[PDB]
Amino acid sequence: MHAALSTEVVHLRQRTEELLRCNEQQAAELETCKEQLFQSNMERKELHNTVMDLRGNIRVFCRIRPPLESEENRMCCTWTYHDESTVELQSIDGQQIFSFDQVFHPLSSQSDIFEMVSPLIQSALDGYNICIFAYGQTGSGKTYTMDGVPESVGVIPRTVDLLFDSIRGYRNLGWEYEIKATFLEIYNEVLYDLLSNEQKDMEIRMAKNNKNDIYVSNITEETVLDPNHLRHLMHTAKMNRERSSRSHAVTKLELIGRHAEKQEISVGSINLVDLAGSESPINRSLSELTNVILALLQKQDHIPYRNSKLTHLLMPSLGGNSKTLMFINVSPFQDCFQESVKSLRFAASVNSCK
Amino acid sequence: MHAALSTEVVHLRQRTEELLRCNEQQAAELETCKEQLFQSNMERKELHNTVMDLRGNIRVFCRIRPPLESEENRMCCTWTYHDESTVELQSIDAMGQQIFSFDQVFHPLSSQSDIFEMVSPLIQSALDGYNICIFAYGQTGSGKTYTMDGVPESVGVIPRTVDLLFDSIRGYRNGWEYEIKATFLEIYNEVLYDLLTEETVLDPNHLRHLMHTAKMNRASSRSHAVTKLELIGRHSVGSINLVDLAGSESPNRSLSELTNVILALLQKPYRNSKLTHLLMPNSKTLMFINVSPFQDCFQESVKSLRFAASVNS
Ligand SMILES: Nc1ncnc2c1ncn2[C@@H]1O[C@H](COP(=O)(O)OP(=O)(O)O)[C@@H](O)[C@H]1O
Ligand SMILES: Nc1ncnc2c1ncn2[C@@H]1O[C@H](COP(=O)(O)OP(=O)(O)O)[C@@H](O)[C@H]1O
Ligand SMILES: [Mg+2]
Ligand SMILES: [Mg+2]
Repeated sequence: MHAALSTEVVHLRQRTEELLRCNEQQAAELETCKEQLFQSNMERKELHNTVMDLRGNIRVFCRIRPPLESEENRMCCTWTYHDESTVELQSIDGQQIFSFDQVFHPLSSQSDIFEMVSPLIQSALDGYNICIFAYGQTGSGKTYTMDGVPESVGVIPRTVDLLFDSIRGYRNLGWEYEIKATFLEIYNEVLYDLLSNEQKDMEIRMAKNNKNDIYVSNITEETVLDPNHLRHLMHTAKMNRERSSRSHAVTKLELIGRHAEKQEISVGSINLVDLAGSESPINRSLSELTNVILALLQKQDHIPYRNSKLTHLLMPSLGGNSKTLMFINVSPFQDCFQESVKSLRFAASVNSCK
Repeated sequence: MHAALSTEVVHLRQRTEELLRCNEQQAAELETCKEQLFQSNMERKELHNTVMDLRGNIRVFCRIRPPLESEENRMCCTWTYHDESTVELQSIDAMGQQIFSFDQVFHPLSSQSDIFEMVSPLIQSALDGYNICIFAYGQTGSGKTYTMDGVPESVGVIPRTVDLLFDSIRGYRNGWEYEIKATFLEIYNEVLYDLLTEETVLDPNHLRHLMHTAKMNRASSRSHAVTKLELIGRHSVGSINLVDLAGSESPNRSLSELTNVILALLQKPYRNSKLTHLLMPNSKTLMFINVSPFQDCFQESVKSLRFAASVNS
């Protein structure tokens, strides 16, 4: 029937028009709602950075680890908690008393450490560069603090979990993030790619599009596909890892946020560093690191970032906007007393610079 | 013909279903977008509270009122906003402070709800144990009373606190109970009048009554309406103080002395005033700066803003 179809047409043209009109309203609500979300996040980002700056752009923390079941009779020096931020030790045989942004004691969980770190993962997604360092003599807690242990995982694994949850969320704002992972060791001034097997030679060079950012030649830079992929690379890296005690390990995650609708990008790094041991027998990098950090604090003209591989590697995450956490790991025992004191005296130098 | 318009109906069945799916994805996107916007704005407000906590015990907000029903003919000065917290006004006829930074600047279209939203945080602090002073400053005509008390149709801050403040306490009685010594008083010329003599409260509606009492029982408007709300709790001593002040315009010694007194505190001198003693606040205080958008209130606004600025020092 022709009248049937003539009717269906006339009816579809009515419908088609009410939809076309409705879709134009939705679109126009979307456009402004899209605009107010972008701006609101811009504002949330700035309020966040301000809270980080008020707490301090570089912050030092202490963590005395528990004793080991193994040696239930290494004598521990006398530890005394003057407050939540101040700590003192005495040898068994002046006063050794040190202030920090926070002191973590032997029953502080991994979770508790991460609480100091998780806010900075956001700073990295907002486009800032972050350094988390673990410092102190061998035995003192560094590896346990950064990598940790399957039963109680450390900073790095927690960072990854938060990174994927956070990235999932960001899609709802139009941001498509991409992580670039790299793992490397540093020994006697030479870099080693822990994702490679071939022995190759890698130098640190100025970037393509920013003379202040850094570029490492001939390193494996993996674009993470999902957590499973990262999990694999993590595992792999641990595999290729008294040399280990004198090697610095740097895990780096470069967050690369593209917002196509607005054509803005947001790139921030995370630099997770299991430093080498602070014990007197590193000769170059570890000493230069400590100078570089202290110089930052004193607001000095020029800074010898290029006097060492490590300070060169981390240069774009040490000046200016970057934020920096430093976890001083310490062993409670008496035979570590003098070395523990050396460790803690960097805390003294740090806040000696105000 | 049968061929022709059978082609047509198919083509339209496509555009129809095609547009319906696109209407569908839009619908969803919008629902998502609004959720996220809500969520982003909440985090923003929580950070904004943190920032004000960590940097001092004294917040300053500025509210510009919209022109009144009966004032379409009135000439407005030019208002320029740079930030959520930065505002500038220029005279209409084309040296010194002309652009001011506060903790928040509220537009003429700011609801009584949005204003209170920013004070909410300080209320719960009082339960926690602190003394809160909420001042309203400005020239007569500006917004002090409207903002503080409000009007039966769109309630102000003083009432709104009550709502939240009970929402709070039912949460606390869940091994903690709270007594609420209330207080209401005015100040004309150094004279300590009443408005009811403190009266302990035991009900949500009980307030709204004596709240309604003092209101009508109150009054020209060149007098301070203080309103203590002392709170104690036993298993948390504290207070809330809410103040609508006398006009800030040209002659009120108490105000010029209120000013003097605050230069001292921020600078870490009383009570030369009467209000100043009464309010002896370890105490988070907030201040509203009400301002009129009109060109004949220009210099007076600049008086208020420049005063608000010095406060931020
Ligand atoms: N917070 C802690 N809780 C329990 N065990 C810890 C803690 N910190 C370190 N350890 C243990 O102490 C030892 C110290 O080595 P580790 O800190 O992992 O590397 P490094 O000694 O090079 O800093 C490890 O065997 C680890 O099991
Ligand atoms: N945000 C606002 N929205 C609408 N009207 C307002 C607003 N603020 C003040 N007004 C009106 O402007 C007038 C100014 O008086 P008001 O500010 O309430 O008392 P005071 O001048 O003592 O501060 C009132 O009539 C009030 O209703
Ligand atoms: Mg180690
Ligand atoms: Mg009034």
